Amino acid sequence: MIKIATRKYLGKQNVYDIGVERDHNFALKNGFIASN
Amino acid sequence: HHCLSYETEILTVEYGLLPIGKIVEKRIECTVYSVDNNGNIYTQPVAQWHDRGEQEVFEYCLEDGSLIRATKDHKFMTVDGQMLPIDEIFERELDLMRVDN
Repeated sequence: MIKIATRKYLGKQNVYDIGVERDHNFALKNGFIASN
Repeated sequence: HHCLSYETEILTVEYGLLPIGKIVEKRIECTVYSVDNNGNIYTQPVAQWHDRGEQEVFEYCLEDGSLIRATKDHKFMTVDGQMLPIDEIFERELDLMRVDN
């Protein structure tokens, strides 16, 4: 219903994670649910 | 480890949307929104913070213009409640879960 249209490589970047308990997921802007 | 770009915005109770880079770099104590396997939304604290160093990042752009910038192996929830790598959701043309908060 709302597909990922495109994929673009942005190079190597400093990246991050957070962790939560219970279901190990959290909501982003626009309503996506990301894993720990 | 698989991980999200600095600019990826997480919804918090205390501060509204904040970039994960700020949350982790400043180790911000805050409360986020999670979903259980029945689709119930609840709030819970951030329990840990991790800088994962430098990794390959891709930007995925949805039909509605929304963006996900992350490591390609980072998992996201689909409509049917699976947790799958974002690159696989792209390649297999799957439907991301979209919660309205």
